[PDB]
Amino acid sequence: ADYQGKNVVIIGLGLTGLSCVDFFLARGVTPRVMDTRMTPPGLDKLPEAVERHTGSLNDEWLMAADLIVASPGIALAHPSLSAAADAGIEIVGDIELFCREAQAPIVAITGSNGKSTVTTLVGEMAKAAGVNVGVGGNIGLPALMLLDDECELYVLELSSFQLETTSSLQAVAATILNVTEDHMDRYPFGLQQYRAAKLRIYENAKVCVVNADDALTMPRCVSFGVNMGDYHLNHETWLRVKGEKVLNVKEMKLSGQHNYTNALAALALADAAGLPRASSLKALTTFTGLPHRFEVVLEHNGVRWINDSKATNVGSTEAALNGLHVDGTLHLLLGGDGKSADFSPLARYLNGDNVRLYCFGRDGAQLAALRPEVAEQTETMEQAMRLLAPRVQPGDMVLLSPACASLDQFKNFEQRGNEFARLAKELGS
Ligand SMILES: CCCCCOc1ccc2cc(S(=O)(=O)N[C@H](CCC(=O)O)C(=O)O)ccc2c1
Repeated sequence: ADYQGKNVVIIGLGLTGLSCVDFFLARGVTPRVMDTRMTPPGLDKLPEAVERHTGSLNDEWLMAADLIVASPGIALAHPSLSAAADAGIEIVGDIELFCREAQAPIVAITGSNGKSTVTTLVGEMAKAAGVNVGVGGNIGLPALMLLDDECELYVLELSSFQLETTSSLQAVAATILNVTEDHMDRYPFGLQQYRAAKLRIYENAKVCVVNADDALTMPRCVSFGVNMGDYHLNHETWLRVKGEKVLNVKEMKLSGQHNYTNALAALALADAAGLPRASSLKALTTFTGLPHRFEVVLEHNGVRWINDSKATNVGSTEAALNGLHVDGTLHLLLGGDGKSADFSPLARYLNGDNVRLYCFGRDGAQLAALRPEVAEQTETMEQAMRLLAPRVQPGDMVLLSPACASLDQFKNFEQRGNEFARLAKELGS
């Protein structure tokens, strides 16, 4: 696309907003940026020649623009963006800009849970194939920063928000791993609207990879599943493709059924992208996992401290608990911005005499209510931890898998995960 002479407005700073700014400057276009936050991240890294309006949106800027580039963090339903859409002003995201430029095939991955793992695995599978691959998007580097014509493959994680402003994506392989309640604060029309956003990822996709165990992930598409699907499991556990064994999961550093289904999805995607299977399977044996994604940060004195800060929704926390083995007592930490999510689904995993809940952040109270007889409620996570540490016995597990966003008290789930690791080392000895 050609943006010359166009009046461009970017909504939202941070790394993404900056990646968008650099995108236009390099192309000889000076955009204006606005952020509803008084001091958005990156503000000081923004070139002085770039006009900025913070602390709110500027409708005079918005209605005068030829192109509005909206951060996934602002809803198209916002009246200001809504008025501009009515006026016929074109609105896009960074992912849209990226798609219009990319000169390599794109593997697009989305889903309520497992997208970063799968996106990282496909990245890993391309590296083992000797493919110059750009991995990023909703994780790692913002898509616009991955743009290089020497790049031979792009692997992008895409959120429902990003997909909402994208229309030019023609993925060589795309998937929705699953759809479970999340982001309801941004989807006033319920689960189906949320799903509708994710389904956009299949539009123009050369191959669609669906989850045979989750009907919501379906728009033929190649499928993956536990007991069924083109890519499925076999029980010792094996990853099978159309009846043929391809990998005994004991060769994987990752465990858990959902991580095995992740392996199948990554494989299905890698295959569709033409990546050599041998090297893709090798990558499945070398990947160790993502930080904050069910990460043991300390295992000392018979006690495991696991950092699953990346569990920012009920489905995710549920994955950590379903089948979880604990010798003694599970001290589970929940809390933050639950985003109006129904927490009930967790309750069935919260019975027995070996559970303790330590609920904090904005929705702490609501989280304690799952089983008030075994729950404590503090304001912060550090209080929750200094509260549980004394009660930790050999055989116990301290699990931070909050089922919520951390944006209410933290910059991001990584900050919350890192604070948990520091505290655990402190109290774990
Ligand atoms: C100009 C508008 C600026 C709005 C604030 O900036 C934002 C940019 C991107 C976001 C992504 C998302 S998000 O929803 O895609 N990611 C959060 C991560 C939670 C956590 O890390 O604990 C979530 O999944 O709940 C939420 C809010 C965002 C706000």
